Amino acid sequence: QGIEQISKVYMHLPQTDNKKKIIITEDGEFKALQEWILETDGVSLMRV
Amino acid sequence: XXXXXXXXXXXXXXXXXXXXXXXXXXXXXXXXXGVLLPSLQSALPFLDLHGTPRLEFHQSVFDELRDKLLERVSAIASAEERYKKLEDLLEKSFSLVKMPSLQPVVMCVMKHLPKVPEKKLKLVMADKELYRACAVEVKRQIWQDNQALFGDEVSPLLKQYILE
Amino acid sequence: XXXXXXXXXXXXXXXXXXXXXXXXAQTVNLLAEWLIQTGPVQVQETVENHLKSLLIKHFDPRKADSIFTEEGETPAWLEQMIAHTTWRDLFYKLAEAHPDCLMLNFTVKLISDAGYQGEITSVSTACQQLEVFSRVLRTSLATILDGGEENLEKNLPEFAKMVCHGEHTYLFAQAMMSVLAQEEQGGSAVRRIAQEVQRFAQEKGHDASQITLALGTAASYPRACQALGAMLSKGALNPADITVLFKMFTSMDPPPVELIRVPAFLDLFMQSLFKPGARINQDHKHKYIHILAYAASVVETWKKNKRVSINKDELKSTSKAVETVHNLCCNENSELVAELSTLYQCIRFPVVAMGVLKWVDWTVSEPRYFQLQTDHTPVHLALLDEISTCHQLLHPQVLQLLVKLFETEHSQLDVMEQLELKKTLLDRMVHLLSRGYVLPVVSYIRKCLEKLDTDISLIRYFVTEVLDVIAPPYTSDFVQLFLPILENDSIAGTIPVTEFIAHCKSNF
Amino acid sequence: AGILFEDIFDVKDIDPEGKKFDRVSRLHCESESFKMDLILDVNIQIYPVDLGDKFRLVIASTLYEDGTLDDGEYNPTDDRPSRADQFEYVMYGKVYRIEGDETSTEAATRLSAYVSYGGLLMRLQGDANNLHGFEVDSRVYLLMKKLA
Amino acid sequence: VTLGVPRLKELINISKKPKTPSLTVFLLGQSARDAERA
Amino acid sequence: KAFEKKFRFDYTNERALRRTLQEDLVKDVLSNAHIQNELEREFERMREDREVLRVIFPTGDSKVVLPCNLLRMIWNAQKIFHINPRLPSDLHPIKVV
Amino acid sequence: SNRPVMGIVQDTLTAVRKFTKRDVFLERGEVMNLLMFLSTWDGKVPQPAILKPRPLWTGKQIFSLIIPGHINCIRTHSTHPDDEDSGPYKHISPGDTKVVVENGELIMGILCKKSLGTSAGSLVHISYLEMGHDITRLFYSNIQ
Amino acid sequence: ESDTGLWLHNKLGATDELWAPPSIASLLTAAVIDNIRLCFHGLSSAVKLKLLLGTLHLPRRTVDEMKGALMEIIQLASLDSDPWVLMVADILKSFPDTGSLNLELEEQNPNVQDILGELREKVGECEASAMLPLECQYLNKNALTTLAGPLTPPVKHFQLKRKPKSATLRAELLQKSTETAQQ
Repeated sequence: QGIEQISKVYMHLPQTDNKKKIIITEDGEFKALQEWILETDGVSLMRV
Repeated sequence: XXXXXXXXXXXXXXXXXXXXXXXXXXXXXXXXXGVLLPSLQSALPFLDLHGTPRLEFHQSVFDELRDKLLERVSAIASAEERYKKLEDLLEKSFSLVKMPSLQPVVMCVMKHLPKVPEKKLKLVMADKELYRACAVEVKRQIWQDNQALFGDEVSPLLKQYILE
Repeated sequence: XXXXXXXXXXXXXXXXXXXXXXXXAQTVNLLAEWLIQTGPVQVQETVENHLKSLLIKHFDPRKADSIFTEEGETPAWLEQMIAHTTWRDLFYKLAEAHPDCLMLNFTVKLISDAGYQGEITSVSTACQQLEVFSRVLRTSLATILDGGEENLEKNLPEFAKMVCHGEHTYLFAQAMMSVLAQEEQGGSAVRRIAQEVQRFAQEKGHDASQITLALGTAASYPRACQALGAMLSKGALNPADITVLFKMFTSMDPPPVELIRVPAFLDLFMQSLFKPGARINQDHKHKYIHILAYAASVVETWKKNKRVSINKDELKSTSKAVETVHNLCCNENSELVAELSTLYQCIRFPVVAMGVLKWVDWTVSEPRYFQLQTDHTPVHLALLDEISTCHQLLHPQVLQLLVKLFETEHSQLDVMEQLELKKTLLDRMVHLLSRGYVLPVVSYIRKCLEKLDTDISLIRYFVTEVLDVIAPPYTSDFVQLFLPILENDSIAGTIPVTEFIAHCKSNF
Repeated sequence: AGILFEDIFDVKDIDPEGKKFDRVSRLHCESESFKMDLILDVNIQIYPVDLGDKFRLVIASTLYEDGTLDDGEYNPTDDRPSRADQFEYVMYGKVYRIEGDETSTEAATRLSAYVSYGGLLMRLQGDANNLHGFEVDSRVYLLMKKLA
Repeated sequence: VTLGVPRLKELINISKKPKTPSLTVFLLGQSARDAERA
Repeated sequence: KAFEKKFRFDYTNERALRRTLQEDLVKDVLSNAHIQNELEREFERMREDREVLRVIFPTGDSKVVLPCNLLRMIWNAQKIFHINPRLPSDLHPIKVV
Repeated sequence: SNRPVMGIVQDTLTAVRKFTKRDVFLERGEVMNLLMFLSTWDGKVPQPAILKPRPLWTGKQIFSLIIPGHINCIRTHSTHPDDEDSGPYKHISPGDTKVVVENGELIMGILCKKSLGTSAGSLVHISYLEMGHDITRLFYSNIQ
Repeated sequence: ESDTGLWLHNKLGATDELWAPPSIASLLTAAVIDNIRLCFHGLSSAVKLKLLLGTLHLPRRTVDEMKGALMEIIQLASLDSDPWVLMVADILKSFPDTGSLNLELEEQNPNVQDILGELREKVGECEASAMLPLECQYLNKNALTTLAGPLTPPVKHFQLKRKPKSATLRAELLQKSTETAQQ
């Protein structure tokens, strides 16, 4: 299972709004959605 | 000067208010002229207490009932049920040719899929006589009917030749 | 009124101009019926809305007063505009825009006299006359008596804001509450709703202690009443008044227990005693504990004028329990699990259970608490579990604390640590559901599902924990509240549940 | 002449938040006759004020009784009569903020004048009728004298 | 997570083997809001 | 709604205009339809600029780095010319546009 | 980093924080001694903040004489409470922790490295952006 | 005060705020109510309500030392045309005698009488779960039964097949407490 040269993958909710999913609501307001992101050790963009 | 039922009522009111006294007759004519569910008479003295405009109210309600839901007319124009509704609206608005028919002409133009040549000949004659605003539907009817669109294209061809 | 202008002239030029203008409706009706055929109620509603905007838009400061100079009987525009459900909204909006208008107040009194209330508008229309405010207040507490606890939680904000608009409105409301509360049946409901109105006034920054000491027959003894008034007004427990009340309550003739059972005083006592950062001196500590035991222990028999029996047998046990729990609250550092069984026997008393609940709230809601907790489940959450097990009246407080902790974002913890903390709080929620407090918890999970951005894995864990402890049969309300969270397309696919959905499909 | 404000105040609180400057205390005063709240910083080291003290507060555009202009420059040798001889606490500063409860459509009923006396601030909340004499960025004089 | 002078050095020259190579994977749909799908 | 309230000129509220503008400017703003149309066009261009901004900054971070500090320059203009904020102004909004 | 590189340094910074407190009061001799070290002084002794019972200037008046031109700056002291800007007394600071400069004079506020340091938007930054480099050099020298 | 009515209009005539200010104890001295026992007629309605509600916030010794003037205030407020003033005077007329406001409102203002009757019949007839007051949460079982009656059991929504894991947690932490007690 998994992709070669992707050794360890961590999952975390971002704290700063740099990585939070920012959306514009129906009333034209910015809202920061806290969604799950994955940070890996080792890289392969094109397969991931 | 739109005739029809409204024009007939106006003529009748003019005939009734043709002298001969009858001060109550004018009041009866004014009261009979208030659309439905007579709470407009309840709203009347609220507006009468500061120099009563009735023309302002009538033009305001006409303008809103035309402009606000011409979008709804286009939405019901935008298949068989919508075409039938557009045909019924065109049949209703055909009597208001002398009446201002910007919205009444747009309602027929939006549902212009059925030609209806029996009234379409009269509509084309009225558009030729009065320079109606039906651009796309009027041009299509002129092209399909006779050589009036042929003459319009011959004039543009001469203009293009002169430009060249 | 064009006919009036015609009859009041027949210069002639302006008259003829106005006549031609009037001679210049039915086309609107033709457009309306064409739209009805192409579409009914919406057309007339939009026409009435445009009419209301035209009536509102310009002004009306004095013209209605001028037509009311002749006392304005005039049912022609009163009965036509009094019961069509939309013109009274215009009159409420006009009275809100232009207060202290005689004709607007007359129309408000007329629409109130027909029993056609239902709009709050607490600034102008609700509280201007005694009749209108009395009728809208009667409708308000009739609704709050008919609805129940759910309507209480959903309706005390706007209703208590309307009755606390003025001090006279609060005085009238508390007058009605004090009159209704002395009835033999149903007075507990009136006392309850009066207490939430009083606490809303207290948290609104207005002093309401004087009203609740005067109108609640607590002014029989002026010394104790003055001490309790200073107690409630100052917002802190002072040694002088507690010594006065303790020396009075230990006398040969005990006062009535009504003034010492005021919930504001008991809540302020909870603030004073069970706060972790509180150091009560020993010379008044036993006085505090004896006051609490007398306030929550005595059994008093009353026959319409007086009392003959007061029981102090439970007072010793209650005082011992409160003393032990206060010693635990002043202990702080482990030493809590060492004799925790005794703590659970003290939680068996309800006043001690609420004190423990407040102490758990202050201990846990303090930041950097779960960061310093090593065990999987904190001991204070187990104290909450025992509080929910022993008593059912504290269940809304337990759920309030649980949703306060569930909504709290702990940025000092790991994301998996936050997730297992939410799972622990949700396990306490599941225990609260299993102890009879079912519907508000499922309502909160419903709130968390669609209009909140909580983790879907938490909702799935809640559904898994609930469906592993519940068995058929189920009521209609529980099924109607628990089925939509199990059919949300983010829960059912991943998540036995087949037996539950089969039972719900076959039965409901 | 030159007087922009005239009232008598009673000291209600002295530093309710705390004595956070050793020589300056914030006085929270209320007028005896109008709805006129006063917040004022005074140098209590040279002018001690106790709680419950009554004083007459005068805000003047100039110290001179003939209403002539003041240059804002220190002239200790000026022999002209001044309003400062009838008062024992005189301060000089400029009003820096005027706010009120005005709306887009309505005017202001309750005004609020903010005067800085070289860093010693003063706020005068009250009805707008008494505070029309204040104009932003104008130099004023505070005149004080305790009563009995 | 390499930061400061070593990370600056690994960015200024085009390092084929950075010390801490990582991906920031963002999720779509329910999996961004569901911990189990994540 | 906040952007609409704060940035769209309201040439309909007559008493608010009289509280913010002088009498001749209020009469010109109310009477002239061309002035109202061009104010509406200014607000529409501001709305398009808002959409462009939200494309440029997907995160709502309004702190940008720009040459002329417009707020300080407006404050300097207020202090230099002794602008009284309590009084109606003599600045025509069409001159602003 | 579009900000000044030169700020007010240790002794001068520590003393100007102590100089611009609300309780700083200078007698006539001290004011006349301090005005000898203003290169940009126009020769006019300003009216004292307190005329009676003693003629007594504050440090904010003297630093207002230091502040060049008619620059306008709003800063915030380091010990400023977070709830002060939202609650009451936001425009009349009880702790004197909101720095406001209007027309080149210090209305209130205790100055620190947030207002006189190398940070962007500080008083020296506004002085450089408004008055140029020579006036700002005189500002640095006069402060020190 | 030379013009006490204008002074009360300045202090309490703000119609935007309707509660009594906290300074009403200092505002209501003996001399000022000696003056407004004469100039009560010329006062506005809002300041009348503010005065009549600020009489409640006075301390007991002040109410006892000068009760006759307060009686004159209440009986003068019982002649006004304002229904609010009339109601407040009718409820405050028993205040500086025993310390409690009036409750026997059974011979005046028939509208509130009929409203009170038609709502108290519904209160007596209809009651769901009795809406137990906030004081009853502190009370024991016996005190609750003697005060409000037997406690209504919670409504059943499902059949509990077994106790949840919280019971097992409670049992195992009592097991831990059982070992740590003899330590």
